[PDB]
Amino acid sequence: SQNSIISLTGNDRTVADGTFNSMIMPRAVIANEREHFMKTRIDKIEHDLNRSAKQEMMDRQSLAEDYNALNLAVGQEIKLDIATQHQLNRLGSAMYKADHERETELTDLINRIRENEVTVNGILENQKAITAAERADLLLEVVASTAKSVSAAGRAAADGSGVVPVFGPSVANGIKVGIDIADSVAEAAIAVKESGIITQLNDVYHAFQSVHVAPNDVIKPAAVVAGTSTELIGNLQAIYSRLRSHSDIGFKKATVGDVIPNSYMIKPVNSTEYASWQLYVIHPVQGSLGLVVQLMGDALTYNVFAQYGNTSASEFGKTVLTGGATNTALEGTKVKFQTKVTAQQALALTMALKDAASMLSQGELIGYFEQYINLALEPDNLSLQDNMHKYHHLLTSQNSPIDWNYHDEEMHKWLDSRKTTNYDAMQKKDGTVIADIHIPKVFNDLRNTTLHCKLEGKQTIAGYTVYEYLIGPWAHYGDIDYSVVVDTLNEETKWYCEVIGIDGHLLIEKSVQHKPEKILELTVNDSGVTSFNGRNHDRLKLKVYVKDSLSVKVFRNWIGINAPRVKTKMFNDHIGVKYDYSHFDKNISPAHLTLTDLGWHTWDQYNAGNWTNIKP
Amino acid sequence: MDVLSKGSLKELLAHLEKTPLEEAISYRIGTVPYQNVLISRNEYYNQLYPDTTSLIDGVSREGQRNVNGLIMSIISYVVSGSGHYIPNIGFMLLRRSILDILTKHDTGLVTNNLNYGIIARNLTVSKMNCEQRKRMLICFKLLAYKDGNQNDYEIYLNQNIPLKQIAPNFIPGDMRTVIHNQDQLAIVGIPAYRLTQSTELSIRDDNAKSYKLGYVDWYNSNSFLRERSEFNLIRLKDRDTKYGKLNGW
Amino acid sequence: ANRATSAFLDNPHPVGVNYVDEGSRQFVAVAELLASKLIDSSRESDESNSDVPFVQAYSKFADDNPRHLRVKTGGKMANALTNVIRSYYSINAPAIVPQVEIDRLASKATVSGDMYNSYAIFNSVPIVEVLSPARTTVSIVGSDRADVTMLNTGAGAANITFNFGQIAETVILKGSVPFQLARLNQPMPAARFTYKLRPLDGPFIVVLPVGNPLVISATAATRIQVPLAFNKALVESGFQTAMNDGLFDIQNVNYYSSFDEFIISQYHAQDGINRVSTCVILGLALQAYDQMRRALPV
Amino acid sequence: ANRATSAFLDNPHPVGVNYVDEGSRQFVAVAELLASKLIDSSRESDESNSDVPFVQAYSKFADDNPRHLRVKTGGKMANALTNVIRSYYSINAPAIVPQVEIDRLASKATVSGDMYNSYAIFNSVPIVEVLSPARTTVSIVGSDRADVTMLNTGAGAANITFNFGQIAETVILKGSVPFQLARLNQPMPAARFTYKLRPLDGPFIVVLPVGNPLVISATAATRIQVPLAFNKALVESGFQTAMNDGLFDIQNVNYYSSFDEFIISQYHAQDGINRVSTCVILGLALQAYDQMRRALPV
Amino acid sequence: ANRATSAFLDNPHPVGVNYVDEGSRQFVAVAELLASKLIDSSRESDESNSDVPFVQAYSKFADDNPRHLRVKTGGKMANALTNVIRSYYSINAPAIVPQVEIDRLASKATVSGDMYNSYAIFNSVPIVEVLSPARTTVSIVGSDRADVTMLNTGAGAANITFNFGQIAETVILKGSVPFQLARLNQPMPAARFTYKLRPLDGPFIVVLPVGNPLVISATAATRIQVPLAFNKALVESGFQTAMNDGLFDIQNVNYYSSFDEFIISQYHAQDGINRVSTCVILGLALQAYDQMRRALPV
Amino acid sequence: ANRATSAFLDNPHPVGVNYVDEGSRQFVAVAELLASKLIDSSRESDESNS
Repeated sequence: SQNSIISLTGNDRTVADGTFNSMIMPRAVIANEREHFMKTRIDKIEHDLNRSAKQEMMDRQSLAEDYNALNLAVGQEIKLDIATQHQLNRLGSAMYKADHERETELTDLINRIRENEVTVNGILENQKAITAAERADLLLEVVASTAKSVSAAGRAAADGSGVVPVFGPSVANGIKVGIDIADSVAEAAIAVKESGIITQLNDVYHAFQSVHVAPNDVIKPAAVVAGTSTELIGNLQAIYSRLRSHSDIGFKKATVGDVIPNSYMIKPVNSTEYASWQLYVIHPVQGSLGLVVQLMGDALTYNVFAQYGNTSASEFGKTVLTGGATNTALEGTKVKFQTKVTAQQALALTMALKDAASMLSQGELIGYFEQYINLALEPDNLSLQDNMHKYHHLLTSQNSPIDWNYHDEEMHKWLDSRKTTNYDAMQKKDGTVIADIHIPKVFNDLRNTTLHCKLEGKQTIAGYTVYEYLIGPWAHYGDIDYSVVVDTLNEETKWYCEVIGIDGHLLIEKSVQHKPEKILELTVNDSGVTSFNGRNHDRLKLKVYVKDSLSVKVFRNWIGINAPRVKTKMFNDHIGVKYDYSHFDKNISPAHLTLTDLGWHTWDQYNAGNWTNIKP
Repeated sequence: MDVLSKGSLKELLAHLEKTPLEEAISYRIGTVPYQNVLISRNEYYNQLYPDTTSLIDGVSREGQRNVNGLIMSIISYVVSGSGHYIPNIGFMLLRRSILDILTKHDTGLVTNNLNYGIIARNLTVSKMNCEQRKRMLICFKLLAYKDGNQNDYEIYLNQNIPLKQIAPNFIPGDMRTVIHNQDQLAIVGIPAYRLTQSTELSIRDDNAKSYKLGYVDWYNSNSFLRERSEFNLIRLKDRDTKYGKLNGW
Repeated sequence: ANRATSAFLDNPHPVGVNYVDEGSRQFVAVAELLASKLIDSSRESDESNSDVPFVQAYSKFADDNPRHLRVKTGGKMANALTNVIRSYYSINAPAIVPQVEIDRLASKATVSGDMYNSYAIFNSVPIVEVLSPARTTVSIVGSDRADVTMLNTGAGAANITFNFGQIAETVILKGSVPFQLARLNQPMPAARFTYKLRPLDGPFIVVLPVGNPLVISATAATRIQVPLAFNKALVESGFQTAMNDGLFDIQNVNYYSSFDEFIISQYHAQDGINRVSTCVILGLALQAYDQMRRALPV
Repeated sequence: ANRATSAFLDNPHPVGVNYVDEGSRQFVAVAELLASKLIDSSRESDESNSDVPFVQAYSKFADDNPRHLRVKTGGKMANALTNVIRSYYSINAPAIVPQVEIDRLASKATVSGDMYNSYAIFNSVPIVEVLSPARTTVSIVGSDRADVTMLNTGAGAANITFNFGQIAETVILKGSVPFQLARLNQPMPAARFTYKLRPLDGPFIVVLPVGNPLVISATAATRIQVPLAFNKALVESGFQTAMNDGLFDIQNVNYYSSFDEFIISQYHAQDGINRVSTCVILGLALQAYDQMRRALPV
Repeated sequence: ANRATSAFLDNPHPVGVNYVDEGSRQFVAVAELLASKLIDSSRESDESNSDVPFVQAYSKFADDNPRHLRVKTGGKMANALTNVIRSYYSINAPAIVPQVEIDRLASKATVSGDMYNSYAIFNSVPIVEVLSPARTTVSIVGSDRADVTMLNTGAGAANITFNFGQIAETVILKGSVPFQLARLNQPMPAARFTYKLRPLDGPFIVVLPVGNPLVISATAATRIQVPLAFNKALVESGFQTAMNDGLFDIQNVNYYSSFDEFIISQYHAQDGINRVSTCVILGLALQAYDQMRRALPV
Repeated sequence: ANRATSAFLDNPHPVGVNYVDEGSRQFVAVAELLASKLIDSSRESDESNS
């Protein structure tokens, strides 16, 4: 027919139950209370499996000692004895680990593409009729990617631990919320007050759920119109630069002292009537813009609103993009849900669904939308899926209808102002000591805060376990210090640290086990580029080799508090300067090492292979 | 009005054979079916009179675009005289007769998933009178015979005791059963009692009395066909015949 | 590389699927015949110094005698004609004219119901895609005559790929300065001002010398089967009248400057051969609308 | 110095020299009258509910009573009109049709073969040449509306010379911004938006200041003697149909988007007066071709 | 071992199960008779100048009088025949023609409506299976005439098994060089060029000597009961027209180059006795389709 | 790369340009009708014994 999108139900809008078409129809996960209850239980189980509340409580004392041993300046120390800082560290540490792992997988994908750029260029140029999903399969096969599936089922199987979204209610379980002092400036009373968070922080955690996008999701929008390998890589980096900036904003909302809003769906109080209408309000915690979607009958309308600069009277800010008239004053039952996709991903499907509003049934429109928001499940309709990915690229590209850099900058300024206002208000009410406990000024942004990233190692070379940490990219400029903590069963041990650059690596041998040891100090300019031994670099790789290891931690610290920001890179900025990461794969064997091998040595000195012994 | 005047099974099925589906469908927007409303009845009360609108009223209502709405529009036309608002059905379906939709597979409409209990409840079978329930049961039997669902029709009658007593007796494939049937299915007709130009309280009763009073005017109008005085002027194709058989019966 | 396309060829909205049967096709043709008689009745009234010619014309069209103090709206035929125009434009526009009313109006006069008796030439030029190298910029402006401006900023001469579709019969290219154009594998000829091309011949390669920009003007001709009474002058006037009257004011539709652009855009869409058939009936409906509304302005 | 000229004025190919006598011109006039009656026979057929009006007109045109199975094509008159059209376009086209057949067909109707009874106005803009200084760029785009985009990069203001020929009667210039234009060896006036010029006055000098580009839009009017029956709407439609059917596909010929460009280009040739007389007969032949082929599509 | 099979025998799709009753078969027979009269009416209209034979033939076929300005389409009978043809090819094709319309059209002429009066010979060769040893290569090409190319690269002579099914009546094999052929477990005769075989006799063994390849050309004759009006030439022409007109594009259907190999492929499937009955009715419908469409194109 | 083409598609020689007018095409049609009657006259001759 004329329509490219064909509804599973015909023009009669009736599908017989028990038939194949009805079996493959999408389900309303948000609207169905059985479906919503099941999704929440599985999500909580996944979080509790990887992150154990009983384990995090036990490791509190060990982490507190390490943070003090960093010898930070006054006003920049992180005190984990305070309950508020410990809760913020728990959320931040898991947030940064997930972002770190996604960045690591992106670098491997970039290296794989560059190794087979001739075959990749042929696929992109010759084949344009196939969909985005089919193009991703061919690319992920031509390159020897570890994960070769873009299907949601294959992604979940190969997702692995460490990238599981954080579940706020699990983190906030069992923490004291109400403590009174009643005008008692005493050491015992102040110690008691430091043990409890306030109600505002409890409400923030109950409405928090992080979103982390795998590189196998990003590849489909990246290759939808890409014609060359450079365009594909440039699109991949542009999307992840936007994602990382939004992820930073998400953590900053917990630091400032206000309650974050919760996404909800409004549906009519009376079920099974003629009149059918639904209103979705999405408040992405990891973003600066929101979405309001209204479906009355077969008509779909949307409005993109700013999450900043809003008075207390109205939750919605100014409208930055309009797609119709949406009434948010509709009366009905309110069902709260947690979005699992970014604002751009939600917006991309809304534009695609509006185009095919009359070509799909209402149940298909609702089921496809709710499955994406609540499960990150892409629509099974291939034609609908392809249009969504085309809109996702447009929302990210330079021709985007939304100026993302302007809105992200405004969100940062608005959040900083709110922190100052809330700190001054509580200072007058209670005092400086109480205000500092509840609103710590040391945390600020996610990549500005001093944070630790526990490392997991599955590779053992001659009895030495390799722990890999990727240094950079940096969204801030200043001076950065890196430290490593090594816990080993043996009483005396020798461990090695290696930093890989574009031309050569630096080998370090250390012996101190439990106290943190500084490994690398760097200076980064306003372009997010550091000068590592005469060569400009955008990121570095740090590998720790430890024998009979139990735990390895890496601490990131900025010299100054509230480090100034670096403008987010776009597609034009990424294609301008190209850095080679093919050297991040090579390893060394600490067992076969000599005194002459330690230090900074360029590749020319080594042979082919044998990156341990410096004899050519 | 013409559909409500038919008083025998033979006349009802004969009318449905010559009546296309577009007569069942209405092109007026109407209102949503189930609503508690206040109407004005000044002949009886000064205050507004509460009532609930329904699909078997004589006034067009808005209908669902699915097949369920189409069948529910056909039955409402038979029992109430007006259908519902289901636009953009298509030329191919609308040109077919009502009997063809209910009885023939060649129309292209699939109706085997229909539930008689849900359709009856949506049509407010409790509010229907004896003639209205008999007419709806005729529609159910024709649909059951089309889909090979004769057993399901009988079980649905067993669950509903009042429906079993008044269920018309005819085999939807044999014309001999239709001729023998003597059930009175007329909703409007010449009244033996005193019929006055007075209003009724409920929407259904008031709308029904409008058709009853309109039929009296139609009976004496020039449009009415008087078989006793003008039988020779009728065309032979549509002239009344003792050996009148529906096609395929 | 960059892709440039004509604005009017982008996203043709689906057209209506109702009132396309033989019975409804007679109604549109009958309405056109009777709406024409209203226009000529004005001149005959002046010659005869009487309103008898107009009374006969209006009575046949509206089924009521003209009366003073009553706004002459055209009766039931005008209402039916307005609604079928609404249904033709969009598939989501409701069809609210009963078939029995369509049949009754179509019996008012006897006409040939065939909408494929004749043909017409349409002047909208389809430029589906222009492929350009990295260092060149291409801009496309216009629908009746498309001016393609290309500028080469790179060091070497560039090759620009022109795709004119497959529906158009002939395309004539004219340049501000002489240029070279050839097929995909044919050798380049000497530079000349004008070229005549068959769109089915294949993609066309144009060399772009470095220096001053080169502007190519395109003109195309397309043949579409239409009823013999079709008149492009009257259809275009009706298209503008319908847009101003709000007959096309419905959500999720595209808007075009002329009926020429509308019919060409639907032709190039998927299922184009069966979309132009509906658009032709819309054109004859719009031709009747223009004549009727000019005689009876409301 | 750089010279820019209109694309459609370049290299007008010689027109044919056959079928220009009084007898042949009468045949073209007869065909146009008979073809016009053929189109109006369709409207009369609908009113009469019969094919009698059409059968009458086809019998006059094609000298045979049509049979239902046969595909109506026009008979000998249609063949004669087609070959006559090809001969007019090019001097290389053969003259198949004998003079005996032309004389027989010319006797079918009583109409004069005159071609100078009336006039017509043609809107092609003849920019013969534009001479510009070295540091300036000039581009000419369009025929019905000529847009001249001029940009200079030198420090001083430049003088651009416009030559519109001698044939055109009136040329109206409009600019994006007010500009200065004066005749050769005449004082420059104040900047104005619009200028009305007579091409016989002489070359015109335009002051081009340094800065943003200046665009001048040009429209022209030319009077050419034509028969009274001449109709520009039908001639232009016939021109596109002739190109579509390949009647103009001959070696060593030029191609034009409209009959307006064709006749104006030939008028500006050295033997313009002799060429135009042949082109006017072609226009009436194309007018008959448009009517005959729409009534009898093949 | 290796196995080779004829391409056209692979995966015969199910056929329709509607319009196979006596009344429907009468409609197909009536359409064939009336369509034949349409073609014959053209020649009669040439011997006598009148168009009476065509008007009579078309009026019976289309239930309306032919008109000069209206396209001749065949009327309700043409629509019924086209839709009925679609139903036979696939079981997924909808059956939308009402039975009351089929019965009405079957009353136009008095014909037998019987499908088993006569027979016809079909020339497709059903090579169901060719079994070859390890070191031999076998390739089968062709449907009307099948050439089997066999090459032996082994040390000794190889035995190749030929299975021709049980349906075909006679098979004639001719080789490029003389070869040896015998039934299973039977002594082998002297080499000779040609063999006449009965497929029901059993699998056939061919000796393949080491050396130059041996090519066997196969031809088969099969007898299938058909109506007395069956004409193979008309059926084959109608089959090609239906494929080009889009009547056979349904999801999950096999495609064949000829009607000959379509009926033979269905005959070799399970329940092939019942499938051939439907295919024969499709052949007579295609015979009617060809004559009607040639007389009334589009 | 190697190119293979159908033998019968190679180098079609130009066809004649005469006897394509309406009168000439009628002559071909007349001859076909008259020649067809000539063949059927043989069968009619046998039936009539003359």
